[PDB]
Amino acid sequence: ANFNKIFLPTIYSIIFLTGIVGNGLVILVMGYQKKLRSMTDKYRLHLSVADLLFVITLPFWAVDAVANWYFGNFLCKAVHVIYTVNLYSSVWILAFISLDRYLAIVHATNSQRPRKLLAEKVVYVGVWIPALLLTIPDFIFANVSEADDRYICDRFYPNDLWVVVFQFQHIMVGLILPGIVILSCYCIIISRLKSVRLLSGSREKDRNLRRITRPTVILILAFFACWLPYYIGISIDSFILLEIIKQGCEFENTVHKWISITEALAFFHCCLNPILYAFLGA
Amino acid sequence: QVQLQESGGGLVQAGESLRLSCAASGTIFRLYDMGWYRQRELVASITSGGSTKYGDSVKGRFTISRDNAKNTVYLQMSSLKPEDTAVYYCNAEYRTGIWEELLDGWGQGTQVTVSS
Ligand SMILES: c1cc(CN2CCCNCCNCCCNCC2)ccc1CN1CCCNCCNCCCNCC1
Ligand SMILES: CC(C)CCC[C@@H](C)[C@H]1CC[C@H]2[C@@H]3CC=C4C[C@@H](O)CC[C@]4(C)[C@H]3CC[C@]12C
Repeated sequence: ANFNKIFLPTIYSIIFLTGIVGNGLVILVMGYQKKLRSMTDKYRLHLSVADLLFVITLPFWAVDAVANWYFGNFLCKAVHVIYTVNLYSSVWILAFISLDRYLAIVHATNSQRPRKLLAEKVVYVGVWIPALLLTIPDFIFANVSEADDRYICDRFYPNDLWVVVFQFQHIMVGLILPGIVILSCYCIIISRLKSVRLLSGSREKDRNLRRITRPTVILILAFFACWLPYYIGISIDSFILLEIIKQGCEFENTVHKWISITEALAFFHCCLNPILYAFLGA
Repeated sequence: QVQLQESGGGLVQAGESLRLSCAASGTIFRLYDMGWYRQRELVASITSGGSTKYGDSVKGRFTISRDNAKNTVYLQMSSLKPEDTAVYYCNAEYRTGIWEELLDGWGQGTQVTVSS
């Protein structure tokens, strides 16, 4: 396992440096230098905060993958809580961006009130509070074992049924619910774009709408393209748990390697907003 | 970009029938409005939905048409008058992409002369 032992820390450190640099730059610029333009920038600020939290918690995972875990049960619980909060916050702030764009484009006459309220007093309730509440199993279950040699910092459910239940609800919520909301919103938006001669009532409003809309499409596509293979891997694993999939013992180790490598590569979602700012900031 | 041309002009006797043409080809994502002008005197313009907006001086006089397959617009002329001897400019509104703004266009021009 030398290949994995050398591969994991390098990726966890590259992502860590890039996340610190990009997310710190974005947060400083849009929090103190006042470069915020519209509601999409507020949503991207919230995304940057969540990604900064996860990037801060990454080095502990790097050290854990290198040799061992010398940090403690409290730090194990903290890193698990931070990871879950970041995941559920980002995957749904994306859906809030999609809803904002749908309201802006489809109903362009009187969207100011349900475009201002939905971001000024509803984003917290819709994103952070369910994200905080979903971390109660992290408090209950996240622990540090004392197996031979190494110390393991993972979640130890009493029985495998809860393992499959938690995997299914994670997949369900964080891939399907924003997935369906984004599908509906962007299908309607794209159907509007290809048909309406002139959105709103002036050419400048039309071009502003298109220019604001496109980066969010690119961001959502990149996010889902990064996160999808990990979900495929854990879906195959869960179907291995339930007595459906059964092949030779080589399949188990192949799936373990696939899921580990793909999670390492899917942690790249934290570096998307700074990259899009770099691409579209000339 | 896109290319638009005009044709159908020449020396024609009064009271004859002809059909002007204006074909657009190239990086076309969608054509929205296509019309003929004569400043900018709106004499005919057919939307993609067929809701034509004829001019006041040609009310009940000119007939317009459009072939979405060939991206062409046809102007059916009939009952020529000496006051109608002018040069017509093909005008069209197009778009080069989903995220691109509305781009206007113009044609080279066609001259129609009435014998006298
Ligand atoms: C998840 C699920 C799995 C699949 N299985 C698990 C048990 C069910 N499967 C039994 C039956 N399946 C037969 C083959 C199973 N092979 C894989 C085991 C493998 C890997 C992961 C992801 N991380 C990997 C650890 C390193 N991540 C660092 C950051 N992590 C932060 C928190 C996430 N911590 C979870 C663990
Ligand atoms: C439902 C779950 C399983 C998957 C969700 C994936 C969604 C969010 C992703 C995956 C593929 C994506 C689409 C891929 C291609 C296009 C065509 C482009 O011109 C506009 C964006 C659009 C329409 C994307 C919108 C977002 C999209 C539908």
